[PDB]
Amino acid sequence: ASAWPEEKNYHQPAILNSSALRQIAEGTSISEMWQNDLQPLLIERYPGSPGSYAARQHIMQRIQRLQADWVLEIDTFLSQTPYGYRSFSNIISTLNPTAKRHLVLACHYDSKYFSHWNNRVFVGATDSAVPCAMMLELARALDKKLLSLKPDLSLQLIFFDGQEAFLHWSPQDSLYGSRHLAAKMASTPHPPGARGTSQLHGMDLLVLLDLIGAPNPTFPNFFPNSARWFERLQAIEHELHELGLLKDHSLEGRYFQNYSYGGVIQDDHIPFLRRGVPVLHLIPSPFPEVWHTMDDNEENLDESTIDNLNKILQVFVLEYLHL
Ligand SMILES: [Zn+2]
Repeated sequence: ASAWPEEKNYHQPAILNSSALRQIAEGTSISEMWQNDLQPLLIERYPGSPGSYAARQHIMQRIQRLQADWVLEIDTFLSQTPYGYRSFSNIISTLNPTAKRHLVLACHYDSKYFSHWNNRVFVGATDSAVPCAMMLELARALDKKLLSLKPDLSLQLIFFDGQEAFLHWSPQDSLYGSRHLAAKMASTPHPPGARGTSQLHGMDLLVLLDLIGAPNPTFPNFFPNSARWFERLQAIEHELHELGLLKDHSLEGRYFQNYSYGGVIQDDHIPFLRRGVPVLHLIPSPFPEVWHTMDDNEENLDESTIDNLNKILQVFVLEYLHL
């Protein structure tokens, strides 16, 4: 009876030195991400809409052009909603599908439904078009390094459909894609042929990005079982800052502060957290002032803050994977 599902408890990062940190800082391009990964997602894309289809095609195409050996799966399912039965499609992109362990980055790609109001359309720029584009830019920026994985540990990206309530949040109207995928992963043996371990036991850590892109985000350390990984984010931010590798950034206004949040925030990590998966929840508190308004748009995004977080996240992922 293997103790492999316990490895995540002892897993340590392989920390990058200054030279490698400068390399990662220089290897990501906020302007390329903006043009190639972000702008095509700044469209209406509530579940089942033509925009959902276009967003999903864009996400798959951007991953498909990369050199690393990504395996794309579309997880399509039905769920009851306030509007009756509807179809939803999660996007899962995985390196080394049979690898026992994966570090998982995720966000939601649907946008909240709103009827057009005075000709304005809701595009959820921070919620969560930016997180989607950050995951795509990370895949692009680290592509040569990720190609090398082609420690039975690899990387997986999940873009959830249906995170948003069709009305106002309720237990039955929200988290459609995550409630479904968590249940499916919980009931899927992993690695293939296993007798008693599931894909959820294989999830070393779920790093869920949400509501990113506004100025001065502050991310609290929500959970004690991922606190040491939150501390690594703080360390990475501090070192990139001291190396002069962040833009318009100060330690007094740092993003990862020493501070917990005891309350519960409803998001896509919930169905995973309640099945025992460790979560690093990269959602700011308080939420962007533009949250769920037509002003959550491109104009209100803070370019250098997103650039800075791309660097921190990319360093975190390489250190976790020992790349
Ligand atoms: Zn939202």
